[PDB]
Amino acid sequence: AAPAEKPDPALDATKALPKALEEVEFFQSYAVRRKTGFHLFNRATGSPTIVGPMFYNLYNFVRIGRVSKYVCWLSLPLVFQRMWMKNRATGMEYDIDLENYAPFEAKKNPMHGH
Amino acid sequence: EFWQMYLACWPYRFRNTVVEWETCKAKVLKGSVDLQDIVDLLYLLAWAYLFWILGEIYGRGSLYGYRFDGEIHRQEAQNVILYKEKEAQEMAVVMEKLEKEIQEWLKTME
Amino acid sequence: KQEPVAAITIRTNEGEMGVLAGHEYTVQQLAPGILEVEYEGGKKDQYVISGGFAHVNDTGVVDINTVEAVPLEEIDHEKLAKALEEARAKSQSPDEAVRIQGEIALEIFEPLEAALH
Amino acid sequence: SLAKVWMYASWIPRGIPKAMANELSSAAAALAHPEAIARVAQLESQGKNPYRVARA
Amino acid sequence: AIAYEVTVNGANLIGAGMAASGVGVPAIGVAMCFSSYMLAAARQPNMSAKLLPYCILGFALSEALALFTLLIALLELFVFS
Amino acid sequence: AIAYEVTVNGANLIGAGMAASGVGVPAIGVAMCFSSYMLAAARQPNMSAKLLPYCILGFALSEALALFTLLIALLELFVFS
Amino acid sequence: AIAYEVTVNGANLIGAGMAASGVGVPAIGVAMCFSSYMLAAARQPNMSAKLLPYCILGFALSEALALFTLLIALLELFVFS
Amino acid sequence: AIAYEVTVNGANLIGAGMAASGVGVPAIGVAMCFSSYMLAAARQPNMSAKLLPYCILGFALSEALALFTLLIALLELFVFS
Amino acid sequence: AIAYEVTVNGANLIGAGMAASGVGVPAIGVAMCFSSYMLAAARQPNMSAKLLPYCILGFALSEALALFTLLIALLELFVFS
Amino acid sequence: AIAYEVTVNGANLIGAGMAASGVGVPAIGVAMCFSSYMLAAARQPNMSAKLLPYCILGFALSEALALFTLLIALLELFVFS
Amino acid sequence: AIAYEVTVNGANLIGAGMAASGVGVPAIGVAMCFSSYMLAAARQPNMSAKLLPYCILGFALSEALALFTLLIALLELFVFS
Amino acid sequence: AIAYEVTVNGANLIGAGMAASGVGVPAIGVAMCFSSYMLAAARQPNMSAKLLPYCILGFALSEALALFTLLIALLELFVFS
Amino acid sequence: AIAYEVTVNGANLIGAGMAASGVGVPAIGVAMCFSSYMLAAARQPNMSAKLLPYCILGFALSEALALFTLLIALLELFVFS
Amino acid sequence: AIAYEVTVNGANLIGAGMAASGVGVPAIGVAMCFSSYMLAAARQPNMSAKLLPYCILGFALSEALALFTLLIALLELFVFS
Amino acid sequence: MNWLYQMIYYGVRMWLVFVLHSFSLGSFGELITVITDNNLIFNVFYIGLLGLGFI
Ligand SMILES: COCCOCCOCCOc1ccc(C(C)(C)CC(C)(C)C)cc1
Ligand SMILES: COCCOCCOCCOc1ccc(C(C)(C)CC(C)(C)C)cc1
Ligand SMILES: COCCOCCOCCOc1ccc(C(C)(C)CC(C)(C)C)cc1
Ligand SMILES: COCCOCCOCCOc1ccc(C(C)(C)CC(C)(C)C)cc1
Ligand SMILES: COCCOCCOCCOc1ccc(C(C)(C)CC(C)(C)C)cc1
Repeated sequence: AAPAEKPDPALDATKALPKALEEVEFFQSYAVRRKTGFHLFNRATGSPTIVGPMFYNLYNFVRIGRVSKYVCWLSLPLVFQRMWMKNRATGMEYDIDLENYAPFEAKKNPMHGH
Repeated sequence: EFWQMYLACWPYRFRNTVVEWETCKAKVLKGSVDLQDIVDLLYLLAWAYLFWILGEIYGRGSLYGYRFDGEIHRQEAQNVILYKEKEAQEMAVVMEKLEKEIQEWLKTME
Repeated sequence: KQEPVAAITIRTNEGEMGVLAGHEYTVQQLAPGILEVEYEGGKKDQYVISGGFAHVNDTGVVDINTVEAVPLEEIDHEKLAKALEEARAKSQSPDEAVRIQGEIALEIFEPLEAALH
Repeated sequence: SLAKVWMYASWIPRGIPKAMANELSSAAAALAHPEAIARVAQLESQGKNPYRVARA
Repeated sequence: AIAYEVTVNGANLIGAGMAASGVGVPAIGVAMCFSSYMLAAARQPNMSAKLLPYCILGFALSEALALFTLLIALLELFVFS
Repeated sequence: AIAYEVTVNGANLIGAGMAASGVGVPAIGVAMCFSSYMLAAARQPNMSAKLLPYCILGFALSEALALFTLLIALLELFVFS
Repeated sequence: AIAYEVTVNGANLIGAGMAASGVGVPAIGVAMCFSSYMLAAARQPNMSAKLLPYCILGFALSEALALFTLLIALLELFVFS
Repeated sequence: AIAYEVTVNGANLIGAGMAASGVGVPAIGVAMCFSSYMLAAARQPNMSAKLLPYCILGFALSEALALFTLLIALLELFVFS
Repeated sequence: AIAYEVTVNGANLIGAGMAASGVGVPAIGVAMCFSSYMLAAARQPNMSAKLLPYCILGFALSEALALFTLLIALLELFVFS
Repeated sequence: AIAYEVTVNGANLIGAGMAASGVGVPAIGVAMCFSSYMLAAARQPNMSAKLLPYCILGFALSEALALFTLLIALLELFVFS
Repeated sequence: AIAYEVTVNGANLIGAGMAASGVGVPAIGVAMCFSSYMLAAARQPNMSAKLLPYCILGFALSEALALFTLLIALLELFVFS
Repeated sequence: AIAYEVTVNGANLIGAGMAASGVGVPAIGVAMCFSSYMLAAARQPNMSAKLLPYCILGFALSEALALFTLLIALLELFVFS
Repeated sequence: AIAYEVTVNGANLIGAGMAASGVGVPAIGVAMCFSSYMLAAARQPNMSAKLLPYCILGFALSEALALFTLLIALLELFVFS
Repeated sequence: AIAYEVTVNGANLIGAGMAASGVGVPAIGVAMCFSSYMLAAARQPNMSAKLLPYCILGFALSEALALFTLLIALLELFVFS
Repeated sequence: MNWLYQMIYYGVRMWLVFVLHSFSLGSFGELITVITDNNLIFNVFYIGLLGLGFI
């Protein structure tokens, strides 16, 4: 009942967005690159892409990593494994009798339950 | 040393793809195409034919040849033609029978 | 001083407004530009202004206070023309003290350049 | 014009691999040693193909 | 194929409601027109005499569309079987 | 072709709900009229007396459209079988 | 042609929900009136007394249509079979 | 599978109300245009003559879609069996 | 003509989703009243006390229609078979 | 299980009603687009010359959407059985 | 007359979809309230705290109506046989 | 009397679309919050930090009902047979 | 229980109008983007060049959702039997 | 009692139209964000850089709900028989 | 009692948010992969190996 509290500056919000912009500026500072060896495929209009000019920053951070740059790529061969096996499976020849007796994940199969 | 140079050479290659393409276009239109250019283009077409075969192998999914081709698979179209002919032949008879039955029931009751 | 007037047209930040007898009571900024006054005799009189505030009473009494008021007749496009590129050079010259001055001089010259033409 | 028609027709073909190309170019500019990049620029000023030189 | 013709007498009276659902939408246009005339006259009473025809115009056109919708619902019943 | 007359007695009452759904749309304009007349009278009290007939007129015309929809709903039942 | 008469009893309770869907559509135009009264009182509190007769009038008669929409669905059930 | 062609004559009439509900949707844009012209006139009486050509234009083209929406439902009945 | 009575038991529930669809459309009218109260207080802070009596009244009676719209859907199910 | 293929010829027309209900929606964006040019010209007559391309561009696309919906409705009947 | 009772088990779900379509309409009233709070605070920062109770009161009994509709749609399935 | 139980499997996938029509109706209210935050910061940039909580607060709530509307249609298919 | 599979060929064409109805809703957003850009330019002519990029962005991309709303109806007929 | 299961294959598509019809409602919320950014920069050009992140954020969120609605329509057809 | 109600409401809300957003995102991913597997001209890292992942 009527405590008469003065304003506390610690409860204000005048540093969160500046700090976030400081972090983002620290991020974008590592995107600075030299002119030598520079190449970027622009769009057909000649205008730049979106993701294109922000690959150097990501790979400059990958440069500074220690373990992820030597581990996180080992899941990438698995993508080509799928690319190959999918194409093998798009046209795989199978037995008609076995397909009619044991269709995979087909509906109204009483052996499954429904 | 080679890994560093192999990486560093990628920008040069991607930059000179368009450059070499434009000169090739200019040389074909202008007609100023010489023996060395012809040899390089023939080497290019050989490698392209090889990678075309390789892409066929990758896209088929089989290393030997296509699948679901052959007279065993082509005959199913003629089998379907005959099956549809038989099915329509029987369906016309059944529909005529049912229509006669319905016309009987209607002209008897209605 | 309290002259009978049929209608008056004003320039504002929101845009351009028209004022008639018994207009709704309103007060707002005047944007630095020109002003048009139409008397009951069908005539017209135009005045360059520098901002100010216009108060319109419901009874039909308009009080306008400005920092300057000069007719269009007392300004020439000739002398105005030279100041245009001066304002543009001030706007393009990167300097916080001069860029704003270029912008403001251009802000006042553009209605004048459009009104004389 | 016909150039604009060709542009808007070949946009979608031309733009499929542009991402990986820019990715590899930037990753090369980042991860490769700048001495190697300078040597590449040197050979390109000398009219040579630095990829063939490296393999050789 | 076999040809079965059906005549649904119930559909005589459904579409009347389906049209009746839309009869109320032009009323908002009506009130929008009158609201515009009111706020415009309050902004400039002198212009009221000039906007009165427009007001009468903008109502009637909106009102006419409602009438056409309403007419369909009444034409659906007392002539059709 | 074959001919089936069907009489759907249940459709005597399905359209009434759609009409009733149409009865509530005009209220947006009903209130929009008074909502205009209020603001007008605030921005100019003196013109509040001269905009009064327009407010009554606008309300009545919006409400008449609502009434016609409602009239269909009552006529849909107590005469139809 | 043949005459098949059907009496759909479920439609008696379907149209209850159909008219029920339109009972809340007025409510926006019900609270719109008091919203306008608030904005007008904020504009000119001295006018607040002169406006509330033209508020309750626009309020209740916007509410009234909802009643006409609600009564139907309640009369639809306790008498009809 | 057996093939039964059916011709539903009731559907000749249902669509009429469904388009009739769509005849009122342009009616709000009608007053949106007339209100635009009114408020622009109160903004500047002197420009009233130069915006009138865009009033009758801005109505009639919006009214044109209201005509075609009304045209179908009237074409739906007196020619279709 | 032969009398085929049908009692559709599924129809007990379809209307409940329609009334439930109409329980939402009052909510915008409800929040409109408090939105008006907020902007009215930001227009006149000290007036916030004398507007709150005219703020709950528009709150309940807009909420009240939702209740009745909500009432039917609950009265449609727990008593009807 | 048994397999009855049916071809409903009445359903040739029901879709045309819904399409005709959707032909009137873009009229709102039409009037909003001409209205914006009106008000923007009232606020700045001198700029009216270079806003006309923007106005016709917006109206033409909005009208195209209406036209495409209408085209579906008219293609649904005069070719399909 | 002969009595054919039917129990349509598909009708367990149609109403649930309709009520689900109705669950979204209060969402615009929520952001209406909060947008009003924002513009009131930007108009007058010192009134930021006095309208915060109304910022919470506007959401609570507005989201509740969305929940009653949502409560029906989920009550429509997991209890009715 | 007679009793025919029927299990309509099409209503499994009809109600999915009927709920899917309503998933977008919150989005127009969702964007209202960020539009309000924009214009409020345009009136007072210094207050943009104190209103940003109410901006995030205004999104996740308004977005939530859309998600709840999306739940039923996804609850309708991947569990019911 | 017995199982009657049915193939309703009319549903090939019914849905065409159902999707078609939603093709004109985006038009209001599309025209809204220009109705914004006009007023913004009337507020600040000099900033017209920096808003034009974000004036065609939303223009074509709201039409993109309209395109996918239209692409279904065109994918509904000329491929399905 | 007797038990007739029915599998309506036509229902594979009737919902797809409704799901497609709901894709265009968020487009107004989509353009509402760019319109807000336009008017914000039109009142304060210097703040244009600090509000552009909010602008991109809002476009994606409004667009996502339309995009979420689209998933049902595309999921309704290419897998279900 | 409203404390219990609000706790249950927001717990259910968080569960629904996580589940539905994950499911929808995975579904869009699977449809895109089906389109690209059926059109191998597009079965390429078309946005980029790290760009899409970072985003
Ligand atoms: C749009 O997003 C706005 C949300 O705002 C989040 C505010 O919180 C920001 C916290 O970010 C940090 C992180 C680390 C740090 C420091 C630099 C102090 C970390 C330290 C202790 C390692 C030096 C400071 C701020
Ligand atoms: C923890 O949160 C910090 C994460 O912040 C990530 C921000 O991501 C955006 C960074 O991506 C970019 C975008 C643009 C650019 C450069 C392309 C600014 C434009 C330039 C270099 C041409 C001026 C660089 C990186
Ligand atoms: C396996 O390799 C087989 C190579 O076959 C080469 C076939 O020869 C083609 C040569 O064609 C030309 C074309 C033009 C010319 C000109 C006239 C332009 C003269 C030149 C090349 C000396 C400038 C000469 C030869
Ligand atoms: C612009 O041209 C670029 C290259 O295009 C050359 C196209 O050549 C056509 C090749 O066609 C085929 C297809 C299949 C084969 C078979 C299956 C016989 C090859 C095999 C047995 C090695 C798999 C051979 C040639
Ligand atoms: C604390 O919570 C209060 C408990 O609530 C009790 C539930 O409501 C009472 C329901 O009890 C019934 C059940 C059936 C009936 C019948 C079937 C007799 C009603 C009828 C014939 C109208 C359908 C009447 C009342």
